[PDB]
Amino acid sequence: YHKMYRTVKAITGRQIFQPLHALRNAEKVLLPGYHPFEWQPPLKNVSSRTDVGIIDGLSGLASSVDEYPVDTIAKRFRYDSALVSALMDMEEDILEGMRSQDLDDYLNGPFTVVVKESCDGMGDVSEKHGSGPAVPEKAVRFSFTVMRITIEHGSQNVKVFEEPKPNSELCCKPLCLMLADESDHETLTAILSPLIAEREAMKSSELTLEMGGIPRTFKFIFRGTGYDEKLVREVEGLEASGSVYICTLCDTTRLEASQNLVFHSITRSHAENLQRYEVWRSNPYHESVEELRDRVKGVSAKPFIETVPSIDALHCDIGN
Amino acid sequence: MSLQMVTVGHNIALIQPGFSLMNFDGQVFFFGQKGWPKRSCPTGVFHFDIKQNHLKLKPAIFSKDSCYLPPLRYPATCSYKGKHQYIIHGGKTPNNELSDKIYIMSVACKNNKKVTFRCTEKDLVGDVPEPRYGHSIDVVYSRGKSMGVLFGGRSYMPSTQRTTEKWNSVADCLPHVFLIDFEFGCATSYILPELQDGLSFHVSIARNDTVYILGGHSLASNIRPANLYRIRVDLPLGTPAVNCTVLPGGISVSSAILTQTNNDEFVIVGGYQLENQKRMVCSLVSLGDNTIEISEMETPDWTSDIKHSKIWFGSNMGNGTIFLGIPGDNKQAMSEAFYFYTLRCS
Ligand SMILES: [Zn+2]
Repeated sequence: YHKMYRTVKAITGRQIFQPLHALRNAEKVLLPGYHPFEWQPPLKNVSSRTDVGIIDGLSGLASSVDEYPVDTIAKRFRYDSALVSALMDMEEDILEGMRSQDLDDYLNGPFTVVVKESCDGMGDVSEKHGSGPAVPEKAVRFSFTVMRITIEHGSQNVKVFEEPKPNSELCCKPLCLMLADESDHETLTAILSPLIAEREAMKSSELTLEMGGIPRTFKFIFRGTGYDEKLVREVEGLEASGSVYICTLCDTTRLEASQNLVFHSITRSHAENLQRYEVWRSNPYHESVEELRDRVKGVSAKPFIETVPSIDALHCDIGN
Repeated sequence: MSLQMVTVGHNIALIQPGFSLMNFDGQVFFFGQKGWPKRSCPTGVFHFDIKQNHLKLKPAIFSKDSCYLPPLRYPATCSYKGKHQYIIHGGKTPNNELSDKIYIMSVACKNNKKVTFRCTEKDLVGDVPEPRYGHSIDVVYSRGKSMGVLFGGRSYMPSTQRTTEKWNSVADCLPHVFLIDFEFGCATSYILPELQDGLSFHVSIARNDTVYILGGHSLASNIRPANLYRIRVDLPLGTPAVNCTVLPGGISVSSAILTQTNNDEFVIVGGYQLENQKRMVCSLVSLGDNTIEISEMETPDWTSDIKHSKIWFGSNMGNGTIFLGIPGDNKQAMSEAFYFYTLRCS
């Protein structure tokens, strides 16, 4: 780019492109950790320093020899700062959206923002032309997407912004990257747990920002739907695949699923799953193993991530 | 004093650094698997059995009245001969939380060479210790009455001193010892003037009047304190008496393993002396009525596969046999990432 800039600057005489330091300032205005903001609740267990960028994903782990070994490399953003920078990015669009929906350019909040939540591993990333097989080298991202923004006036709410392509590649902003296996359980939860803590601290807070020359206030709502099947059976605490328990919503066995076809409901939730795991720990009625296995409906591990599951049409008609 | 290479069963991945080897009548069981329990084993404890230097991890089930428990990755444990059973408490969850519950493993029944267990847990009243790992628990007797003596390891920051970017950083706990009755769950912290800072992965010996400490790593100044400790306990009719003395002759070691070879006669395998170099030489110890004296062995030969590596781990199987492992070499790129050796001391 420096070559192209200097060659066109020489051949035209005019400086049509820009040099590199201006490019660095133009990218420093768009990273996380630049604009100021505050929160109306003071956000417990969160450092309120407001100019942090790429931080180490391990949150200060314990990489000494005398500790449990972990050789993964994880880099992350703080959650609030990335959310702030995403809102400051979509500032002009939300301005013209609320103009187009027949309202004023001056309007205080609260804007309520509904956010897609996702995670996925990307398999192999190694490039070895020879030297035998080098390394399998599995890695995984953790990302989010602003799905919709809404606002009320008095009692009448209005969808002020909707996104046209939800699952596309150009709207999946990443929080954290780590070079680790998807099923390597303890490293995965050990890196992902502080972002969960930041999310649950953020759930009951109020953001205040200064986008359109005037302050705005924000609440938030998170939908953990962007997971795949093997991962949602792994990180919620269910059996992997070989159980009699196949439904991630209803507790219908494989026996009853062939028998009863449609007459079920949705009966799985997070707090009851925590309670079921506590039942599995305590074993209050001193029963045998199999009756616990059918009493808890496949609950084996401690749940630690809230997740509302869904499907996609490809799996539907391919099963058909 | 004899290295033996071991061949392995099919389920290698259930092993992990920071395991638990338990022993009952010479029969040895594995605890502390990797991940979470599966459909194959609903508990996580296995018949750790070896023939012709060949191991097989084959499952073990519980009783009806047992209590279920997750695998714990760095707990403390001790023998309880009062019948016979084990006392385990502390540890780290698979999801990297720290519990503070005291589980009791008792053998429920054993019939036709198939054995079951009777796991119960016990909580405490009063001066409870904070949840931790790398700590040490020992049982000691006096006047025929038994009492469990504890010494802390390390933990997280408390809830006020914890933030996002430092959510996983650790710190040594306060240097207190706890006196734990198992008839009621009475717990009492004690403040000792000779003791200075925290300590982690120290080696703990207890013989019937006085518990001995050795080695370990102090996070507070990132050194290994090279001073041992001799902790005298007395339990009279009234309040119990705790006493500590400082003796010379401590060896600067961390994360070693103890083993009973003969009666009142124990031995020490090599752990770590610096965090850049592995500690190669291994040591003995010998106890009398009140004396304590270290000793060094005839530096038993390793493979070069050990001598070219970086780290290890391990524990003991009880009967004078150290079982330990080693991460493989991923440079050759044809490894199962773990090899294992058994070190008979005899
Ligand atoms: Zn269903």
